[PDB]
Parts: sequence; C-alpha cells; structure tokens
Amino acid sequence: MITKPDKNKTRQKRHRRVRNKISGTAECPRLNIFRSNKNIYAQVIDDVAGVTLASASALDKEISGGTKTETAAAVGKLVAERAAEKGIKKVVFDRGGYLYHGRVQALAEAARENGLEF
Amino acid sequence: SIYEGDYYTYKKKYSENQLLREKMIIQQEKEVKELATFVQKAKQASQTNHALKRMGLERAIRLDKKKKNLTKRDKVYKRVKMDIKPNREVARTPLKVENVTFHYPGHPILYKDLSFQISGKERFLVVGENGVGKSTLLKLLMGINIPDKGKIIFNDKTDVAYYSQELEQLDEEKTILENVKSDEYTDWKLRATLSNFLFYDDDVNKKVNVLSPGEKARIVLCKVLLQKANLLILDQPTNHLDPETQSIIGANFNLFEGTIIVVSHNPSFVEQIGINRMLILPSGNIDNYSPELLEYYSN
Amino acid sequence: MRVNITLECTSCKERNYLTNKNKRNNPDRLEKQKYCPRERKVTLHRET
Amino acid sequence: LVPKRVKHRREFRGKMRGEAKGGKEVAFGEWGLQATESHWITNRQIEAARIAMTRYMKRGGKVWIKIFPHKSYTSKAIGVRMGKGKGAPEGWVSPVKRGKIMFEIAGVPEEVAREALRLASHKLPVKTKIVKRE
Amino acid sequence: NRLKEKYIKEVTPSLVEKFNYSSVMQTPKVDKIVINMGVGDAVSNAKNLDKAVEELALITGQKPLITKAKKSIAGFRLREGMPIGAKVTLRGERMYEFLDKLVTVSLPRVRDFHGVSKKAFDGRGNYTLGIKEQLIFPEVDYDLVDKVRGMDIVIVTTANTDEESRELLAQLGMPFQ
Amino acid sequence: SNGRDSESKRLGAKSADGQTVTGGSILYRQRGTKIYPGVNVGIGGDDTLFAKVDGVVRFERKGRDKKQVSVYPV
Amino acid sequence: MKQDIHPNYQPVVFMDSTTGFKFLSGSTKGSSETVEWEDGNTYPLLRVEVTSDSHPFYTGRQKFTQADGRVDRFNKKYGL
RNA sequence: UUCGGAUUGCAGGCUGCAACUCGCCUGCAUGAAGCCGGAAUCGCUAGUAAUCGCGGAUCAGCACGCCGCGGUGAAUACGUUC
RNA sequence: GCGGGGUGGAGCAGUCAGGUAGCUCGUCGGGCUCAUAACCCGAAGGUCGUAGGUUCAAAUCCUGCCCCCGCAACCA
RNA sequence: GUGGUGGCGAUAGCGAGAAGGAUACACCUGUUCCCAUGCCGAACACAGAAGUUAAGCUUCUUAGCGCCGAUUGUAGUGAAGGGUUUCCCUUUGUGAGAGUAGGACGUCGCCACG
RNA sequence: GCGGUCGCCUCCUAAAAGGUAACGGAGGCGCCCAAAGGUUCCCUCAGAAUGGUUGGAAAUCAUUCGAAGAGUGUAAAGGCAGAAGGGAGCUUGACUGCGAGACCUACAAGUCGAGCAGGGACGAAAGUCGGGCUUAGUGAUCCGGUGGUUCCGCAUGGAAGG
RNA sequence: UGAUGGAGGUAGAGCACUGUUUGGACUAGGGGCCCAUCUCGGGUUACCGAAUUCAGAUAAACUCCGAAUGCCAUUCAUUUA
Ligand SMILES: Nc1ncnc2c1ncn2[C@@H]1O[C@H](COP(=O)(O)OP(=O)(O)OP(=O)(O)O)[C@@H](O)[C@H]1O
Ligand SMILES: [K+]
Ligand SMILES: [K+]
Ligand SMILES: [K+]
Ligand SMILES: [K+]
Ligand SMILES: [K+]
Ligand SMILES: [K+]
Ligand SMILES: [K+]
Ligand SMILES: [K+]
Ligand SMILES: [K+]
Ligand SMILES: [Mg+2]
Ligand SMILES: [Mg+2]
Ligand SMILES: [Mg+2]
Ligand SMILES: [Mg+2]
Ligand SMILES: [Mg+2]
Ligand SMILES: [Mg+2]
Ligand SMILES: [Mg+2]
Ligand SMILES: [Mg+2]
Ligand SMILES: [Mg+2]
Ligand SMILES: [Mg+2]
Ligand SMILES: [Mg+2]
Ligand SMILES: [Mg+2]
Ligand SMILES: [Mg+2]
Ligand SMILES: [Zn+2]
Repeated sequence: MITKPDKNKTRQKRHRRVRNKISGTAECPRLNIFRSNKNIYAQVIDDVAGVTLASASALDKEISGGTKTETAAAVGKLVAERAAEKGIKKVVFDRGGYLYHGRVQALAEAARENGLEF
Repeated sequence: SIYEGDYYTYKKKYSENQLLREKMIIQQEKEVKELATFVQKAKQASQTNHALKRMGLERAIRLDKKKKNLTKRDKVYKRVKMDIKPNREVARTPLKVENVTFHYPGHPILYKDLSFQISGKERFLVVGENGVGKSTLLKLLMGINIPDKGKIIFNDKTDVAYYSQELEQLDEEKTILENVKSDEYTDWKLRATLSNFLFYDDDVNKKVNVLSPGEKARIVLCKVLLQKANLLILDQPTNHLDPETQSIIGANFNLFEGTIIVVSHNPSFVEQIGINRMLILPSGNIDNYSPELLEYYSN
Repeated sequence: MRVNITLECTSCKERNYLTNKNKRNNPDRLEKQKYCPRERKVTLHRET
Repeated sequence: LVPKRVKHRREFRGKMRGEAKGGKEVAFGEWGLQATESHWITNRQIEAARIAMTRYMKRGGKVWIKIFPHKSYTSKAIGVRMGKGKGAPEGWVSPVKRGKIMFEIAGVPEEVAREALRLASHKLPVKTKIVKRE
Repeated sequence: NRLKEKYIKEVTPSLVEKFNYSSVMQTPKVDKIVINMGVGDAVSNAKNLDKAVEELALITGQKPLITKAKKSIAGFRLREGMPIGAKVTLRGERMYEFLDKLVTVSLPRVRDFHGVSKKAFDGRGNYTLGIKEQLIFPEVDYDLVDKVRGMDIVIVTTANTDEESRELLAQLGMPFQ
Repeated sequence: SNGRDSESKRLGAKSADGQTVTGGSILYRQRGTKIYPGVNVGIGGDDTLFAKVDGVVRFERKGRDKKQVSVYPV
Repeated sequence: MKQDIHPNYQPVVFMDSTTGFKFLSGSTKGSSETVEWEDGNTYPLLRVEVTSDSHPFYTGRQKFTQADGRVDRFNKKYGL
C-alpha cells in the first residue's frame, strides 16, 4: 500500500501561488501554459473578462509534429503569431505551475522570438 | 609593564604588586559586606522601627556607591594541566635497535652498527650537540627514515607517540579543533582537554596558522596526550614553552608510567624527568645517567 | 557580543554606512557590496 | 470542592442577572432542588447540604451536585486599609442564578426525597423548590 | 534482473489468478525498499555512525542519507538534528537485485536462521524484516566490523492487504516461519 | 507586581466605506492582516492598509470568512 | 544516480557451490574469478556454499537428527 | 600463551547393598582467577633451608593432612643497640 | 514579605570566574595488642534538594518548584 | 462528451457506491539526451507509445457527516416609565444564539478537440 | 512612614469605532540574527494507530489516519497552511537622495506610505527587495571624540578655531 | 432626524478551541491477594483508573456565533444654524 499524488493536483497547488501575482488584463493578457504527457497547450486569457483571446496546441494540425520539445516550440510560434494577428504584443507568462526548464522554456522562447513581448 | 633590573627583580616587584592589590580588594569587600550586613538587618526589622528603616535606606545608598567603585580582582591566568597515562602496559623490551647504520645520501655516516635496547618505564636521554643526528635517530625509530643497515623492532605491547622538533605535525590551514580531531574521541572530550591546554571556547576555531609557536606546541602535546601511548618519543618538548609550562611538562612526565625517549638541551627539564640512561652521540655510548653528563658535554 | 560598526568605502575611504555585527559570529571585518553616494556606484565597503 | 487548577488566581466578583443559562431541567436524578433566587454558593454550603441529604437518604440512591464552585473570592484582613492590590484568594463560590437545579437525587421513594431535599435547602442560602423529573 | 524476471513471469500471473484481478494493473508490486539503520551510538562517538554508514553503503550500493533527530531528547542525550540513523532507498533494478541477494546469500548466513517473521506486517500490505547483525552480507568481510550492528529493511509494496503482500513476498522467496 | 501597560496604538479603521480618499491615505491600522488589501490598496510594513490611488473606499468579504478593502476611482 | 558518490557497483554471477545453481545479480564486491554467461557476457563470479536451493528449509527436508531422548539413551547404555 | 588447571558437559573405571545429598579415578570437551602479591607476618645456621619423589598408619573405597625414608642441595652469622 | 542554606553518616570546601567531586571526623574489612584505645593498610559511601532551560559540556550559569533556618507581618 | 481556464460564501465540500476512456487526461515504457535526488529517473526533467481503466480524472446515485437556513417563540437591548432598587417589572422599537421547517451531491462564462 | 512603583511592549478591566482610571488582574523589554535579511525555485505540520536490531513511553524507518490541534528567535494579542512555517541556489535593498498623501498628536516626537531619480540583488519574465509575521529592544539639549567637507577664516595669505 | 453602506466581537448565547467541571459506558494502565516466581501469565475487588464516548454544566483575561446601541461616511433627503 502506497499512494502516488496526482501530478496535476500538485501542479495546481503550485499554480495557485504563481497566479497570486500573475494575472491577465486586456492590454497585458495572461499566457497560460498546460502540459500533458502527450501534448502542450498555450492560451492567452483576459482574466478581467475571463475569456481566452487566442490559443494553440499540438492538435492544431498546423504543427507538423516531432519531438515534444520542438512541438512545444511550434506551439509557441503559432500562438505568438495568432496573438499578433489579434493585436496582442505584451503578455505575462503563466508557467502553469511547471518548472521553467524544458518544454515550457522552449515554448516561451519560441513565443518571444515570434514577437510576443515578455 | 617595564621594570628595571633582571628577571628575578621583575618577579619580586610583580609578586609584591599583586599582593598589595589583593589586600586592597579584601578590605573593599569587607566594607561592602559590613554595609550589606546592616542593610539586611534593617530590611528584616519590623516596619514599626522607623529609625532603623531610615538608616537602612541611608546605608543602602552608601552600599550602592561602594559596589560601583569596588575593584575587580583580575582572574589569575590558568596553568596547563596534563594527565598522561598509558592505555596498555610496557614490556621489558619496548624497543630493539640492532646494528643500525644510516647516512643521508651524500653525507658521512652518522652512526655505524648502532645497537641499543630499552628496558621499559625507562627515562632514555639521547644526548649530543647540534647537527649530530639526535633528531635523525628519532625519525629513524618512527619510520620516517628507513635504516641503511640493521633493524628496529618494537614489541607488540609498545605504542609510540612522537613529538617532532620543528612542529611539522599540524595543518596550518585547519583549525585547532580540526587538528586534534580523532576517531576515538568525541567533541566534548576534545574541548575539555583543549581547555586543560588553555584553549577556551571559540579559541578552538582559530586557524593554526595564526597561533604562536608556543600555542602550537601545546596542540602537538595535546595530540601526544590523546594517543595514550606507552612509549613517548619527544624531541625537545620544552622548546617554545613558557617557563611555567615547562616545569609542568617536566613534572608530569616524571610521573609518567611509561618509557620516555627524550631529547632536550634544557638542563632543568631533564632533571625533573629524572633520566636513567643517556645515549651519547656521535660516539654511541649507552650510559647510566648522572652528573657525568657534564663530562661528556665537556668532552 | 553584538556591537555597532561602520562600513567604510575602500575606494574613497568614506564612512558611508552604520550597522552592527556579532563579534563572536563574525570575528573578521565585515565586507559588503554597498552603493557609495559620493562615487554613485556600488563599491566594496569594509568595517573599520 | 475546589478546582484542581485555576488559570488566574484572582477573579472578578461578576454580576448575576436573569435566569441561569443551562441546567434548569433535571438531568440524572428523579428529583431536583431548583433555586428560586440568585446568589453565591460556597463549597462549604454545597458540602453541608450534600452531607445532610446523604445522611437522611441512608446511603440509598444517588446524589448529583449540578453546581461547582469555579469562582474564587478574595478578602482583606482586619486592620488593612484600602489599596495595595487585590486580596489573597479566600474561598470558592458558584454563582447560582434562579432556575438552576443545584442538586438531583434518585433511587429513593418520593417522601424520603422530599425530606432530604428540604434539609439540604435549609443549609443553602437561596430560597428553593422541589422539581420532579419530566 | 533475475528477480524481476521471476516476478513478471511467474509471480504476476499467479497473483492475478489467486486474487482474481480484473486488470493486470491491479497486480501488487514491490514499490520500494527502505533499509534503515538506527544508530544511537553516534552520540557517544560519531565514528560509530560513520562506520555504520560505510557498511550500509557497501551493502546497498547507494550512499545512505544520514537522517537526523527531529527532536532533542535528554533521555538519550540526544540534541535535535544530531545525525543519528541512516537510510537508503532502492527502486527498480537495484531494488530487485538487493532483494534477490537477501533471499539467497545474506539470509542463510544468519546464525541459526529459523526463517523470517510472519507477523511483521503493518496491516496495509507492507512488510519489514529486522536483521539483528551484519556480516551476513558478503561485502562486510567479517573483519572490517569493529562493532557489530543490525538494521531494519522496510519492503513497501502496492498491496492493500497483508495477505497479498505475504503471497508476493513468498513467491519472490521469503523464509516465513 | 502588576501596574504596567503600554500606550494604546489607536488601531482600527481610519476611513469609512463609501468615503472618497486621496492616494496614500491610511484605511485601516492592524496587527497582522485582520483585513486584506484589495484593489488599489497596499499593505504597509506593519500591516497598515492604505489607498494607492484616489477613490471611494469599499470593505468587502474575501470569500467565506475574510475581509478586504478596495479603493475604486470614479 | 549521482556520479562519483555511490560505491562501485558491478554485475556479478553467483553459483551455489554445493549444488551449482546459478543466479545473476549486482553487488559491490568483486571476485577475481570470472565466468561467461548467456547473452555471451562475462562477469566476475562469486562462489557461495549455501543458497536458497541449498538451504534445507527451502527444499523442505532437514539434515539435523534432532538429538536423542534420555529414555532411549538409558535403554541403549544398559541394554534394556 | 603450547603458562595456569579452577569450574562445567558428556562418556567411563573401580570399591561397595548402595557414590543424589556425598567417594576416588580416567578420556574427550571447556579453559576460570592468577603477570609474584599492602599493612603485617612465618621457618630455617648444613646434608640444614629450598626442592624431588618413595613408603606406611587409619583404610571396602577415599589425604593437598600425619608419620617416616631417601635424591639434589645452597645463602648468611659483621655483631647483641634494638 | 526580607535574607540565609540543601554536595557521601556528620562538619565543610568547591560555586563567583562551565570541563577534573574533594578536606576533617566517621563507618566497613584487615593488621598491631593478652585485650581495648591510639596507630598502620585497604574499601565502601554522593551522579551535588528537585524539575526544566543555556551550553560542545553544568555541583558551578538561568527559571521554577519543595524542604530547613533566622527575621518581619504595623507604627501616633 | 471530454480537456484546458476563470467568477460566484462548500447550496461548489467530504463520505459511500456505480459507470467510462473514441478522442482527450491519465496512469504507463524507459534514462541517451538537457535536467535531478542533502540516497533513490520515487519526485522534478527528458525521450516514447507495449498495456490498462486498476487508481487518479470525468459522469452518475446517495443527505451519512460537513454546509446553507425561513417562520414562531425567547434572551439581550435603544427610548420612555415603575418598584419592595446587589435586582426586578411595564410600554415602545429592535431582536439574536440555540432548536427547527426546509435547501442542497453546484452554478455562471471562455477556449480546443468532438 | 515601611514595602511597592517611575520609561517602553502585549492582554483583560474597556461598557462590539477610537480613547478611557485605580498602590486593578496578568506578563514581557533595555535584545538577537551575516542569516533568523533579499530574491528565484521547491516543500508542508503536531500527534495517533500498525509493523519493525540495538531501542526502552519516547532516538531513526515505512503505510495510513490526520486543517492545524505544529511552527512562526524572544511576552501576549492579532495574523499566517495560496504561507509570514520549512529547504536549497545566488546574493547584501539591513541601498543613496527623497517623498504626494495619510494616521497619531498639547509640544517635542512617533507611525505608514504609493511614487520619482541614482546604482544594484534575485528572476526567463512578470515582478519583489529602503531588514526580520506585526506591535518592545530606548534617551532631548548642552559638552566632547572620530571621519568627510568646493563653507567661514577679525588688515591680507595661512593658521588657530568654528 | 431619516435612508443607504460600512468598521468592530460587547450584552445574550454557545461549547467549535482553551481553561474549570459533573455523572454514566468502556478501558490502556496502576494497585494489594493467591497460584507460579526466573516474578513469570493469570483471576480478583461493582480497588484506583488515563484516553475515547454518551449525557450535563462553566468562563474578565474561552468563542462555532452574535445583537440593541453607539461610531465612521455619503456632492443623499427634511429641518435647523
Ligand atoms: N633531510 C636531510 N638531508 C640531508 N642532510 C640532513 C638531513 N637531515 C639532517 N641532515 C643532516 O644530519 C645531520 C644531523 O641530523 P639531525 O637533524 O638529527 O641533527 P640534531 O641531532 O637534531 O641537532 P639539533 O636538534 O641540536 O639541531 C645535520 O648536519 C644535518 O645537516
Ligand atoms: K434556603
Ligand atoms: K558419595
Ligand atoms: K588407603
Ligand atoms: K516515468
Ligand atoms: K480510472
Ligand atoms: K453535498
Ligand atoms: K534564502
Ligand atoms: K468547551
Ligand atoms: K466575554
Ligand atoms: Mg634535533
Ligand atoms: Mg494595549
Ligand atoms: Mg519592519
Ligand atoms: Mg609473563
Ligand atoms: Mg640452632
Ligand atoms: Mg629430605
Ligand atoms: Mg438563527
Ligand atoms: Mg474599543
Ligand atoms: Mg464603546
Ligand atoms: Mg521567519
Ligand atoms: Mg586673516
Ligand atoms: Mg588678525
Ligand atoms: Mg455573558
Ligand atoms: Zn566610495
């Protein structure tokens, strides 16, 4: 008998504390990141309105696919250009409680390069 | 403090001054106790005794002014305490040296076919002059120098402790406590002995590189003591030690219940230890100790 | 033993800062990277 | 009766107004003694009343002392002027407010119970009345 | 790898059959093994703990974590944080390898070995074995030990019940009394 | 012996709900966060709640059992 | 596993000397003797007199005689 | 300790009606204290002390005691203050 | 309430100024003696009133508590 | 329908039971890789898709607990008065806590795949 | 008169804003920390049951139960489990010049402060940082010491002295 | 003065925390009795009994709760100054 805590629940515990000082406004929306064993998802959300302005994920079919790291990079590029189309430049990066090390780091750097200001 | 005269004159003047200072502090304490005793008498008197209560407060004021001008007696500097005891017992033949010859590569042979045998609980003095091989011989016994010829045999009952001449057994980079660290002793045990060697509290965290030669000598001695060996190979132990600590060293060694191989150019230290046999160098001569030591020195 | 002390700027020998330290815990002179208003930049300040 | 321990040595006298908060009904015994007034009651009074009740009952049946003397009251010795701090704790009391059921009894026939409660009431300072369990 | 092989091949289907598991995921498995060596002698001399740590590392193949007294206890002369007691955690290949070695070599070399206890279960499907003395492990060398000592090995499994735990440990080989 | 006591610290609310205040006005003195800083409200070094901007003061409940002060500019 | 902090670990084969039964497992100790092993791999070999198969308990039969009773001893001694 | 041979386990031998209380002896096994002994105290002046055995009385059996025998074989005595 | 004290059987040190439990008498055993005393030789007897803190470490420093002793507890 | 992500006092919870994985999410396979454990690829990190709904997770049942909680009455109490005035009473306004009727196994949005 | 007290912090008295006395009831302070500060990241307690060498009520280990019953340097109150508790890496913002506006207030003082600039620490960034969970840990002026200073310098230049 | 919105923990009440506390159920555990003593295991007082639980109280320095009033404020209303 031994229990393994739900990794998503542990992530959310950290994510609450992250969100205590990161929040989204119309002119500086929140870039929320979700990471699964298979895929990674990015959303641009305006918490004041509680609406996602733009979104991207490894299921868009506009991403050729590849190693999960480079799939994250493609998601970051896609979301950055979609946000640019909607006129979003500055964002605040919500790492969703993950560690800013791997897939999330690749996605964030992709967004920076493709023109999101953060 | 600067005195005119010689060492004895300084001791005479100094001893008198501390005596006259001590008597002053005694009389100031008596007057304070006298007032204190009266203050207490008033304090415990009936509240109805107005005059005594009044006088008690008046004397309480004098008592306070006395206690504020009362000279503190300087804490007398504590002397070293050594209790060297062997863990095991000496044998009748602690050390066997037979036909041992040694020469430093490129230099004349110091001794040829040197053969001696110690008896146990014996005070063995390695006499000689400067640069004659005294320290070389002791290094030979420990194993630092391998004999060119001969053999050196230690009985299995013999534990050896070595005090080198030049204080080469300390890590200057480490602290006092780190130097004395041993697998056989716990922390508080180390501190208690270091306090016996006048290293108090955070004085043990000091780097060995900042200590004086005399303070370092105490650390080396402390290492020797902590071994609890039954054979003591000491190379000029009293060197760097203040005159008070030297007498303590000699007196405690005299009572040491083990074999002592010692080298010392200090006549007082050897007398306290009470040498039994002296080995003269370079002319190997195992001899009974006596004032004939002067004859060898003269010759 | 905790005592008040002064941090002097090494570059200009200016006694810019006052602080305190425990002598026993920090026997050696305290050294900090502090802003020197006279030189208007961060410099090494050592206790004196 | 004395509390084993007290958080504070000295305590306010307090005020007694209105009915008792709780304990106005008989809980364990068949019969109970209800206070019709409000008054302090000392451990001595409680003990005297209890002894009287038990003696009459002949160790037959059970006796509950609903009240307990939590509060402590201090006093000043004769010849001591006002001031210089509160007095030392002298005794223990229970502030009893009308409607409280001070004592309960069971295991005894009705007439014995009434007489036993009558003796206890005479020992106490408050006016009382007998109450039957419902 | 032998013990893992034995587990997956024989033990897993056998437990499935006996305990009528709907999916193989329900199969209990040895989750981890924690070997704990409680050294109160460190207070008298830290080198006892040091040598105990060295022996434990040789036994386990992993450097042990030197656990510390979370609370100061005057009864044992224990000050809080005192490094008393060590532990090592083994998972996967190292876990299986050590367990197999225990079953085959370390266990027989115990003096008058009458088997292992059959009641030392927490009640959740996790077992513990109390080794009274070292020198049973081949890596101790029977001479390096200056002071003999013991240890407690905690086998934590995914089993819910001591019954499933007992069967699994027996299948992997456990000389129960 | 008793007879000692520290000076009262005049804690509590310094601005009423629905009152217009200027930036930096102290809204609430406290030990610890008895009430929390809401919108446009900062918490000082010693738990004092002050307005960051001009506006009307509003005390609300932060969830189930916690309070909050906000300053809303008009 | 952190590097350079763990005692050296090496795979090693084990043969029960009494019976020859073989099992491959890792250990810290190394044996100068080495033997081959299926998969065409050589490992240091640690010979052990007693193993699980060798140990009587696993087999289910016990070597020990369990001693003799005193009644039987008396009869044997006195021919009774 | 290849010193020491106590205690202990097992197995035997005798004597005797009988060896537990409670005999002596044997073999195997075990291997105790003991590293020359504080204050103090004892015997002995030559075939003596020291040391080595042998016999005998009592006696079914049972002595480290007693009686006796021989083997080897010293040191010291200035002196009578205590 | 003001002080003084709790260390081997007794009287005392040590405590200020942390490292190591002592001195005097006594008790026990053995000597010497015809015997006793004295005397001589060995041995025992306390973890420092107690409980907590401080410290690497407490008889020693801090807090409390319990005992014992002297004093006071009301004045024109 | 599921997965992300928020608002609203747990009426959103907890406990118990049942169903599902098409996708999705997860467990799950591994440690060569960035990266890591005061030991452990358990975790974090990364690579990857053999198996499984077993758990988590989702949906559903349940009022056991927790939660919300009307009305009535009462305690207290502002104001105005009285009495035999440490307390008690009357008029007027206000009105709990407790105990209950009951409520409730959530609701309001946005995104992405269906 | 004797005893007690005198400044500061926390609680109750204090009558649900604030304030509020008594020789009223309780306690604390005259510091400590070079991390016990800043920041980024990470973590969640105390106890109980069961099992387990030394090991015992109670040392270390494992599972489960456990919403705080722990901890928060130091009294109490308030507060904190989105941590303010705990751990690690890097650091010195325990910064310089200030400071709209507030609280408190007889005065002198005391408290809080967004924000501006200079130059930085941490962090990918957001952003946080002008000591510590908050509230005690302190003393006017005169006089004197040390350091700096583009200030003055009794005819002028210095100096002495400010 | 009214309307509206707020801050606060008093009266009252309550036991959710902390103290104080009563009775019942059960009981770890502790007590002396004998057997067995290597003091090892009982079996006992309706022996004493922690914790738990049921029921019942109590509080200036207790609170899961919580008034009336008073207080702060409103570009508010009426009257007034
Ligand atoms: N490492 C060495 N290499 C070469 N020669 C040496 C060495 N050590 C010593 N010697 C020589 O050995 C001779 C004697 O050696 P040693 O060091 O024992 O002198 P000593 O007896 O200690 O004299 P002292 O201690 O009074 O100065 C010296 O002359 C010295 O020059
Ligand atoms: K009456
Ligand atoms: K016999
Ligand atoms: K005979
Ligand atoms: K994995
Ligand atoms: K599932
Ligand atoms: K529900
Ligand atoms: K830090
Ligand atoms: K309660
Ligand atoms: K109250
Ligand atoms: Mg020399
Ligand atoms: Mg106050
Ligand atoms: Mg502060
Ligand atoms: Mg010998
Ligand atoms: Mg004669
Ligand atoms: Mg003869
Ligand atoms: Mg209600
Ligand atoms: Mg108030
Ligand atoms: Mg009021
Ligand atoms: Mg802190
Ligand atoms: Mg001039
Ligand atoms: Mg002039
Ligand atoms: Mg009340
Ligand atoms: Zn400078």
